[PDB]
Amino acid sequence: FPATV
Amino acid sequence: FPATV
Amino acid sequence: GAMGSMERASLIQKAKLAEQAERYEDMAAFMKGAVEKGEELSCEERNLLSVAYKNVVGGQRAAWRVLSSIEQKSNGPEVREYREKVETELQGVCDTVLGLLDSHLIKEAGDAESRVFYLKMKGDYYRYLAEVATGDKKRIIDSARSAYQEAMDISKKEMPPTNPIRLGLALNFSVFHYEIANSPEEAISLAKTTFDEAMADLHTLSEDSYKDSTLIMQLLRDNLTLWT
Amino acid sequence: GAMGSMERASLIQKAKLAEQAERYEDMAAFMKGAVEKGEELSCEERNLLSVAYKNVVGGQRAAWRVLSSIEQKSNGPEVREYREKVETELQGVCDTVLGLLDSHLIKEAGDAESRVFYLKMKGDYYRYLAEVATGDKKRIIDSARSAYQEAMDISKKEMPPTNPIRLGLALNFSVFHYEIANSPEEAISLAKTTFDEAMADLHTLSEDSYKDSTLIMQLLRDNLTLWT
Ligand SMILES: N=C(N)c1cc(-c2ccccc2)c(CNC(=O)c2ccc3cc[nH]c3c2)s1
Ligand SMILES: N=C(N)c1cc(-c2ccccc2)c(CNC(=O)c2ccc3cc[nH]c3c2)s1
Ligand SMILES: N=C(N)c1cc(-c2ccccc2)c(CNC(=O)c2ccc3cc[nH]c3c2)s1
Ligand SMILES: N=C(N)c1cc(-c2ccccc2)c(CNC(=O)c2ccc3cc[nH]c3c2)s1
Ligand SMILES: [Cl-]
Ligand SMILES: [Cl-]
Ligand SMILES: [Mg+2]
Ligand SMILES: [Mg+2]
Ligand SMILES: [Mg+2]
Ligand SMILES: [Mg+2]
Ligand SMILES: [Mg+2]
Ligand SMILES: [Mg+2]
Repeated sequence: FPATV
Repeated sequence: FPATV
Repeated sequence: GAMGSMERASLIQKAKLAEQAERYEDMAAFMKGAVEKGEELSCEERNLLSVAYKNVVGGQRAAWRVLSSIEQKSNGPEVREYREKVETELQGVCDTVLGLLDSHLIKEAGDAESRVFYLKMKGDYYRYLAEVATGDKKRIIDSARSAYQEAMDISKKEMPPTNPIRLGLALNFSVFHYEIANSPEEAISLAKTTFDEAMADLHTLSEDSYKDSTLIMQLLRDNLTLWT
Repeated sequence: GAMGSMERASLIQKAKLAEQAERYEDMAAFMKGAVEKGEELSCEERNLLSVAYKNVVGGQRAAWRVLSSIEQKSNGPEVREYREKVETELQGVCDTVLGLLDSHLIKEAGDAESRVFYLKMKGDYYRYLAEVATGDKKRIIDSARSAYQEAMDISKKEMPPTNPIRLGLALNFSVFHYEIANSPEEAISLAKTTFDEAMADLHTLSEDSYKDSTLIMQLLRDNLTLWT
């Protein structure tokens, strides 16, 4: 899954 | 800490 | 509010202790109590609120994905029922955060920095709802996009392209485009433009600011590598 | 019992799903519900019960240790209050498990394999209570020792020295001696004797049994390396 902050 | 199961 | 009797400062202090103890449910409850005191949140406090709920909902999302995958393969009622239980708890956490934003963090956030922060959060929690929604889904998705886009518009007017809240907003909005809106070209274009505009502004940054900005820029690059 | 209306088999199935989703609180609640159906537990079900509560209480213990360390260094009321909150929740989980063992897993466990399993658990949860007790503490410690020792006596009469329940009992009792009873020589002597007696019996084991036994033997060795 892609990075989120 | 030591191992326990 | 079960936290109504605790001092605001004590709630913040206990949120910081819960973080160190990796007790993210406690941390979120403490920060919910702090928000419900009715005063605006400082930058550190907004970060504490965001970290707490991100960790809680992140755990729920990871579990939901495991259960959904098992449910899909199996296609008794138990897998569906248990996936539904986790889903309902996740939706409850999202509704709680959206409730805090609507009562009354967003309306009382006058500064661009705060308003962008909370609008990003609104987009994030609608995005998490959209992950589990099944039709209703369209309205949730458009609501996430509108919150993200309003935050983007404000951030472009009021923050430099290296600002870490602006960068994280763009990172998350790009993921929204890719994984929710089925718009991978928009996702890739946003991540690339955001990365390049930040790169061109790094020369203005102190050592501390440079560390913040390049950390998020690496996440943008990581996602672009995944997507291309 | 909030699980009273769910079928026993459905509770077991959902405990297995919660494990895969790393939802250990849910897993423990499902297994508590299964125990409360009043029927004996199979080996797999005992393992599910044990894994669920071990993970729940393990998280609480890790958090308690973080908070206790902060409290010690600081020597307002907040750190103490929050450590106390976590401590009380940990004690509540231990009391719940001990309640299940006393009502009525232990009394209904006729086979040595089951009785040893539950007596080991009784020792473990008294040990966790002893970790946080402050004087009361003596009675808890002696109670842990008595449960462990009864399990040891049964295990020696009724199980081979490679049996994984016997091995894990000895591993945990050794840790009890070292970290709770302040008896490091007893801890080291038990780990060593247990390791050597198991080593001498490995030749009797199938490939599957050999894997189980050597895994725990490595934990015994790991602890001996830590302690010598
Ligand atoms: N307790 C906390 N978790 C925080 C306290 C403050 C804070 C403290 C004092 C004043 C203002 C803000 C935070 C904002 N700072 C960060 O460094 C940060 C750094 C890296 C990443 C990567 C993803 N998100 C990140 C956030 S995070
Ligand atoms: N204008 C700015 N550039 C900042 C002002 C303050 C500030 C404001 C008031 C008091 C103290 C500090 C900042 C504190 N850092 C963050 O919030 C932050 C958030 C997310 C990430 C992700 C990687 N790094 C991060 C840093 S950044
Ligand atoms: N769902 C689960 N967690 C289990 C199901 C069964 C089971 C399943 C079917 C029949 C009987 C028992 C278990 C017992 N087996 C193990 O292999 C085991 C292996 C390694 C370690 C290391 C520490 N503890 C361990 C336990 S664990
Ligand atoms: N008599 C025996 N040697 C066993 C009989 C059964 C059994 C009984 C009934 C049905 C199916 C299997 C066993 C299943 N394994 C465990 O319980 C177990 C528990 C802990 C650990 C730690 C490392 N490995 C482990 C294995 S072991
Ligand atoms: Cl359920
Ligand atoms: Cl508290
Ligand atoms: Mg006050
Ligand atoms: Mg649903
Ligand atoms: Mg205001
Ligand atoms: Mg029935
Ligand atoms: Mg106490
Ligand atoms: Mg019986």
